[PDB]
Amino acid sequence: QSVEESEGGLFKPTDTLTLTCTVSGFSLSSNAISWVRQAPGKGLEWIGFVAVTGYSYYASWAKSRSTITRNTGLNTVTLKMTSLTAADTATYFCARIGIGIDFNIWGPGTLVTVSSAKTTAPSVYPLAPVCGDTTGSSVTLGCLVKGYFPEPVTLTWNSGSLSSGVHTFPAVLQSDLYTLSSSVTVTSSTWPSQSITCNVAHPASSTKVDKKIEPR
Amino acid sequence: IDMTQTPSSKSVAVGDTVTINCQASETVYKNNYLAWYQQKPGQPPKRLIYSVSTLDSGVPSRFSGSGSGTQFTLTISGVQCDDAATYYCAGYRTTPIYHIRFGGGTEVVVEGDPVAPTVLIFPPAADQVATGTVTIVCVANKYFPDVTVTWEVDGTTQTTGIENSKTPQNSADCTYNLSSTLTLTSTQYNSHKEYTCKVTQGTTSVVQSFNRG
Amino acid sequence: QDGNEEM
Repeated sequence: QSVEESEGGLFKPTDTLTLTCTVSGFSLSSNAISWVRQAPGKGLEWIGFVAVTGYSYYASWAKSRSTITRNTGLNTVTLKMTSLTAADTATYFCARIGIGIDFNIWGPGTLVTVSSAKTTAPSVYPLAPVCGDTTGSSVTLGCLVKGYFPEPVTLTWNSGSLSSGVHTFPAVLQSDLYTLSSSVTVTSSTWPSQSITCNVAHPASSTKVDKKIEPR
Repeated sequence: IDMTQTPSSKSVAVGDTVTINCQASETVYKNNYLAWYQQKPGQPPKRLIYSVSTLDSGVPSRFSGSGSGTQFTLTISGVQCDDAATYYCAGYRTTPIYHIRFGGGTEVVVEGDPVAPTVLIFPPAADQVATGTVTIVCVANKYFPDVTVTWEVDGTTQTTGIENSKTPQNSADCTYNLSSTLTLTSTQYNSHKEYTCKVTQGTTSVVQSFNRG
Repeated sequence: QDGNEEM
């Protein structure tokens, strides 16, 4: 059994948020589905749920703007929230929350950003070691993903065939733009003999960048 | 209802016992509709305990829950690096209207073996400078406890244009990794020679530099 | 939590 939130993304203030939760492998008609949100770096906030009866109940702060509906035939539960503001920026989860019952399942979440700022594709730069450097038993290379909006980006190395020794750091927000870096560490004899490329994708702008890391 | 979780954060050593308290402003449903969730960054919360004390499937036995009505406790007996996370209580109340309420969370930092960082610095890619700004990257790898990063340009400490990003704790050894960026105009970058990242852990500092050109 | 309990 699983649940999955539909795509969130970037919304302007005063827009309406509409998310779908699609249920698999269990019966929606007899399972209550909640919507829970989490602002970046903050705590979990229950928005409301549709009961096993098909009727919905809401946190008092959410009642005036929020509608939760279920469609048992389509196995969906829909969250509509009107009158968005920056305060509604969050990851939104749907879940069958098991507080006093055995069944509990949570979706992966989807990021909702509410901002007047514009979608911006990232600039991607290689991070190679210092010019001429031959110091160490291993070498760390990097990929700098600068100036994008909204989150997220995806970053792989060698199309995913380089997955060991990777650290992707959390993005930092400044002036409505994000910057992220990722590093990969390999042995001194691996690079630059072997080709190493970072693959960045920014879904919101339908852009991708491939950057092979070359010695300076 | 209100759900008041205490403490909001705690640092604990491997093997210690952690105690987290949750106080509801009214009784939860049937006095035992209270669950505990564990959340690591970028993941949905994972249920550990439900109905006050029932362990979820596969949850280690070092997690136990107790309480009733309005007062509840999560205990982690023998905390491990894999337990570094934020913990939430979650309660259900039917009156006057059905609702679920989460506590504010408890961030648990786990103290593993101390390890000093290794430091790498990355000069800007050659194609950055034409954009009018450059970003220099410093990485502090595999360390515990926390570090501070200082940037120096031609021997003078920088205070502006610096952003830091720290990874979650390693689930095996509790260590962090950190990325620090220094951002300058292209004119500033091309007007100075020595770029230095200094990573300080207590009373040890580890420094890596490079010269432009 | 089913949203139908006799409270």
